[PDB]
Amino acid sequence: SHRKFEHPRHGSLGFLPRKRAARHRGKVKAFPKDDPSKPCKLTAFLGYKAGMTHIVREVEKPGSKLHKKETCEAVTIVETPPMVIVGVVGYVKTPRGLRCLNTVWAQHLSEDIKRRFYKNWCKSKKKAFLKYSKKYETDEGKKDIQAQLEKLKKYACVIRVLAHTQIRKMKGLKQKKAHLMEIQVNGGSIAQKVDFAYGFFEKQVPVDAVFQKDEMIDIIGVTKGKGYEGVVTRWGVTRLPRK
Amino acid sequence: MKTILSSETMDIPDGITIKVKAKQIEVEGPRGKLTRNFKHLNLDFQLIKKKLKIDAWFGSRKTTAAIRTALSHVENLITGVTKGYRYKMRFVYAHFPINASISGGNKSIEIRNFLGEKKVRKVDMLDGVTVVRSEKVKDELVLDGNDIELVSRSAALINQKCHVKNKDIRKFLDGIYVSEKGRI
Amino acid sequence: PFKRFVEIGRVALINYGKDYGRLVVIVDVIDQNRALVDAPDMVRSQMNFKRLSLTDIKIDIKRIPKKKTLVEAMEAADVKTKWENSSWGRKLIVQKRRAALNDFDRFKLMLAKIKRAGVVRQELAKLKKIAA
Amino acid sequence: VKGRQGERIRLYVRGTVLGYKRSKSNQYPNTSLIQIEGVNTKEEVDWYLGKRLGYIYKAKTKKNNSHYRCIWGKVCRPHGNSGVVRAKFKSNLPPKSMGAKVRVFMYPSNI
Amino acid sequence: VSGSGISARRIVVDARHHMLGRLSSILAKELLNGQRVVVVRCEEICLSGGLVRQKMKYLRFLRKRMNTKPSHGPIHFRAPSKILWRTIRGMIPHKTKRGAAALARLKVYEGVPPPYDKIKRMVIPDALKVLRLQSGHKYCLLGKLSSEVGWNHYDTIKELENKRKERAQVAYERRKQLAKLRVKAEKAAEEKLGPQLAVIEPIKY
Amino acid sequence: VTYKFHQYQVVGRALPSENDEHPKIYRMKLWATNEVRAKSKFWYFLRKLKKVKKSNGQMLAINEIFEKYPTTIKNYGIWLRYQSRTGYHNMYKEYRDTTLNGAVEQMYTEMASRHRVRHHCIQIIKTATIPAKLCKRESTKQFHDSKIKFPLVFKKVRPPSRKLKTTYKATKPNLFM
RNA sequence: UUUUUGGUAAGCAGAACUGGCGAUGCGGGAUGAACCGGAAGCCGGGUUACGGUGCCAAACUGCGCGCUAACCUAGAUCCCACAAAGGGUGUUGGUCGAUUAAGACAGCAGC
RNA sequence: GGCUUGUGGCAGCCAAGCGUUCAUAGCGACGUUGCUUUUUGAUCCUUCGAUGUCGGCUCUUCCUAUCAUUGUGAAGCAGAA
RNA sequence: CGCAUGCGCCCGCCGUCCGGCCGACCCGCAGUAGGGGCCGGCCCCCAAGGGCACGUGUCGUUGGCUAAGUCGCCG
Ligand SMILES: [K+]
Ligand SMILES: [K+]
Ligand SMILES: [K+]
Ligand SMILES: [K+]
Ligand SMILES: [K+]
Ligand SMILES: [K+]
Ligand SMILES: [K+]
Ligand SMILES: [Mg+2]
Ligand SMILES: [Mg+2]
Ligand SMILES: [Mg+2]
Ligand SMILES: [Mg+2]
Ligand SMILES: [Mg+2]
Ligand SMILES: [Mg+2]
Ligand SMILES: [Mg+2]
Ligand SMILES: [Mg+2]
Ligand SMILES: [Mg+2]
Ligand SMILES: [Mg+2]
Ligand SMILES: [Mg+2]
Ligand SMILES: [Mg+2]
Ligand SMILES: [Mg+2]
Ligand SMILES: [Mg+2]
Ligand SMILES: [Mg+2]
Ligand SMILES: [Mg+2]
Ligand SMILES: [Mg+2]
Ligand SMILES: [Mg+2]
Repeated sequence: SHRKFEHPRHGSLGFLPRKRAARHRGKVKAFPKDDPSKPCKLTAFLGYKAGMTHIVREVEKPGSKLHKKETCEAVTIVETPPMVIVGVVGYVKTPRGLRCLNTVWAQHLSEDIKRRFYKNWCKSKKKAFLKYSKKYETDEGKKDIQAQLEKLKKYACVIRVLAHTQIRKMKGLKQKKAHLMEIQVNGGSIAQKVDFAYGFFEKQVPVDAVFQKDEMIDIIGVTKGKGYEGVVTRWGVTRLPRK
Repeated sequence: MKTILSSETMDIPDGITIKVKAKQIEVEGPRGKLTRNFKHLNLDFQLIKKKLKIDAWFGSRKTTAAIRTALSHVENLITGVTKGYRYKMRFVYAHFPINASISGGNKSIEIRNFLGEKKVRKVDMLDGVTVVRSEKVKDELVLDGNDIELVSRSAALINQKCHVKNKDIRKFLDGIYVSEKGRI
Repeated sequence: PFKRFVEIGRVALINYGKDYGRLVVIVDVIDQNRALVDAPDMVRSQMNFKRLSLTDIKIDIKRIPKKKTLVEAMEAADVKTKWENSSWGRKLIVQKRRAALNDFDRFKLMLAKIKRAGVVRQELAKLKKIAA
Repeated sequence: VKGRQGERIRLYVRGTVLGYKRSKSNQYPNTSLIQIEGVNTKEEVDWYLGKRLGYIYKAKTKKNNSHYRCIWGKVCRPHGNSGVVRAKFKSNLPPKSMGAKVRVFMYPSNI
Repeated sequence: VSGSGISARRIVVDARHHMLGRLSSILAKELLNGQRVVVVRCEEICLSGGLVRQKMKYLRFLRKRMNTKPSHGPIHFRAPSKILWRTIRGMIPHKTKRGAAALARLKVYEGVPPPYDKIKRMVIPDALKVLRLQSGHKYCLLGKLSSEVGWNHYDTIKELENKRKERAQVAYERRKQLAKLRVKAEKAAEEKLGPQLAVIEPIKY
Repeated sequence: VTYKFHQYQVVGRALPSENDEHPKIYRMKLWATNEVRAKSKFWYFLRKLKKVKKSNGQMLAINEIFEKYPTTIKNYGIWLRYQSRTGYHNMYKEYRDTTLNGAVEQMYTEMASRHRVRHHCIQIIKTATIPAKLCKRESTKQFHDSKIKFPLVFKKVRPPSRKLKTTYKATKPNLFM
């Protein structure tokens, strides 16, 4: 028989399964639509949540009760030291979606990023990218590197830069293994994107080059963990009678 | 009952360049060029010389109905490139005057103050269609073009953009309506 | 503008059945699907258009003519000669000839083709070096 | 010229093992249905009636210094109207042979 | 349908303007006979009844789902190649080893990806639209239907196909010129080959 | 050569009796697939029209009627009575054929198609060879043209025999009217 | 199946004649004690019954005519797993009557 | 739960009449054709070496014969309702 | 894409030895109430139903030479 009274279901079926995320760093599922007429610019940036505080500002909202009044609102501090570009990757548009064509890395990689490639950095011989870095030292090797870049300019449809954080500069994190991610480049032609990416190899990109003041942004990450939990707390179902 | 042969013919004017190939008719005249795709018709088009002959072999009554439709469409194209088409619309209102703003080289129009509403209604003319406010007549719009379908369809867009709602349309006769279907 | 029409005097090829490969003349039309056909070596009879392939040959006869009148009309227009000399009519003749070749004849044809191909390839090479 | 290595003369035509004589609900492995390449009518089947059939396959072990095995049969009668034939072998063909190929020889010869 | 019965290492089928169901039944029989088949340009397959009817049928298919666990099927593939693959699966005893092996011999692609772009492609007369569908009756392309049910690669295939066709046109011209250069060669060889041409004359078309 | 339906003249009479030593002789022109079925339908009508059953009747003669000129084309009119799902009706049909046997075959095929009338629900009242100028149906008139001319809009593509049938072909059929 | 009583009706209850199931597999009806075919020792060959011959799945995408187009999940085979009254200027046949080259019908024109 | 649908519930056809005038905006007498298994009966086919027998609470999913919300047609719809 | 184990591993060769092929030759696109080829006229189509290929030798005898041509292998 029909339920006696109607209320909306508890919880959202659009966030299933409620499992532990398979990643610790927030993954960008979708990048902003690319507008060729605009200059080349990065679309994402990594930061670290420092804490919260509150601010007071005078609101300017015509027709609002708060117009020319003061409001106190909570804010979050995200420490965003400049990121370092260490590579470029190009994708080709295929009937089976985007396929990674090739990856080109910078000649010099910091120790912090190299730690990301090891499970025990100290015990290892630290051979990562040693042979790769050598071909930057020969004219024939340099030609090959340039040839790979020209290959991206010809076939790539989406260009993303490999960027990592300078996690050493925040001693509070107690971490030396930097975080690496692919950041898409929007604006300009494919050739400009490759030139834009290659020009930043081993250079720093400040957060101001990506975002600015008074603009709306999206924040991606993994929520606080809470372990095994019951339905009342997990889904918000009402408690049963005392007896 | 399939008739063996159903055929109709039309006369092509002297100052018209008509080109037919695989049910793809192209008509060129002093005003411009028009082309229509008739590949969806299972008919036989032929130019005999100038005249245009359309035949249907062993076609049912429905199939033969398209013979006259094809000729009328071709006739409209001939008139479009020779004389053009001019659709006139009249503003109808009781209390609130209807304000029209032509912009974008007569390729767009904005309607304001329809029944006192603050919403602005924007209509963009179709390809080859220009809308101009008439000066001889009070509150009259003139749409001109070569393709009858585009000109007539542009007028329909304006008319349906100004439908009265939540009222007795018998008494609230406000709107923009086509008053003349003529040619330049 | 269609090239071939069903009309009295049209010469048609039987494309299906036992009479395949024979030429007949449409001497009258029964309905949309059937016609009355006659040939010099067969009795006048009806057959469906689904078994007929219209040709480009068309003799000048009246409706349901006599056999003597039909025969002379075909001879006057050289129906048999035109069909066999045409590329379409030669295809049917060649197919029968190829199927009728015995083992020794096929061997001779193989030698002629092999030698023909060798000479032609040499000629092409000269046309490549010279007329690059 | 190709430079191929293989049989220099082919005196047989290939036939596909389609299955066994069967109904919608029963199967009779003692008879096999074979499709002969190039035979498209029941009338054309008359030429192959009585012709010897060979099902050649490879086994894991060596017998007489070879991994090849042969099961002999012959064409018995036509099946249907599209040139399929019914065949019998010295032993019923295994179901594994479905989709495999057999050699239809030109002997014993009536021509 | 008994089967082609031909001996081939592989058969490449161009499915353009083929009726979906009739193509499926013929290919299913070929696969069951042990024939390996590759199908290209599945987006150009034709379905009778028109887009509206076919779209409604697929929407009814989208309704079917295990109420307690939708991930447990049925799976509603949107791409034209997978729709053809699933259509053929319904005409094969795919729950048996014999059926599973038959399906493993089938390959389906949208467009003509390499290396099949340079391989001869055959057609199946019993499934051709020009022979099976009366002119004037409604039909839709499988690629058009797939787009409206959630296939977003239609444009990508369209651009790649245009590029392939233009390259094929260039190659066609090269062969066309080469053929013109070969008719001259045979004429030059005519003088040398007097007896040989006499033997071939009754056999030449 | 071979016809599905054959025309017969069946002649019969009631058995002679003391009151009537020379009973009236009745003849009918009946259509049937063979002689045996023609006789059965003859007694059906005699039983229901002349009250003479086969048990008290006598079969005199049965002869098949053949078309006089099977090589020419004639227009045939057929008056018939048939039973629908709700009653009985009369209709007149015209056909063009070389023999009246073919025209009768067309009539049965048409009645099955356009009216779902089975063979046993049809009674043929009259048949005749109608001259062209006296025909009534337009399906027959349109072919009364000395300059009859039209193309083959629909063609059946197929090899001359199944011997030349192949599942795969390198190119699509090339068709043109 | 048919005849048949009570009951609005029932895969309900109760009789008449025969067959069937029960006690019986086997082929067909997707599936089913009763429907269709048909009853059986263990085998080889041949041919059929009912039912079928696009794939599943043994046998035609066989040779012919017409009808239907379903933007309602068009329709698709005894028992059988449903559909009615009433409607359609959808389309295809037929029957009766009226009008028309002395000029009908539509539109146009001033009967 | 199954068969059945009398009863219960929902729907259609005909048009006497109602509706100031006006059969059909909105209604439909006298009749007549259906649907439904969320009523109750009828039956006794399954379960008596046991399928836990009222309601509420809690919780999800499904139906449409749509109460409100989105887009529209009709009116004896001026506006509002 | 990075890095890849010293008594190991990866490649380029040479032998040893082990678990369905038999010519398994062939890239135009598009239309089908049309599409081409030549000078409005004349031709072609009307299924790969074609074309190509030493296709000829015990999966192939011995010993030479070998114009070009075709084919395989190899930087
Ligand atoms: K409940
Ligand atoms: K919460
Ligand atoms: K509670
Ligand atoms: K009707
Ligand atoms: K009821
Ligand atoms: K109990
Ligand atoms: K050789
Ligand atoms: Mg509820
Ligand atoms: Mg996503
Ligand atoms: Mg914790
Ligand atoms: Mg109101
Ligand atoms: Mg089969
Ligand atoms: Mg009882
Ligand atoms: Mg008992
Ligand atoms: Mg059933
Ligand atoms: Mg037996
Ligand atoms: Mg068929
Ligand atoms: Mg009715
Ligand atoms: Mg009731
Ligand atoms: Mg009532
Ligand atoms: Mg129990
Ligand atoms: Mg219990
Ligand atoms: Mg329980
Ligand atoms: Mg509803
Ligand atoms: Mg009011």
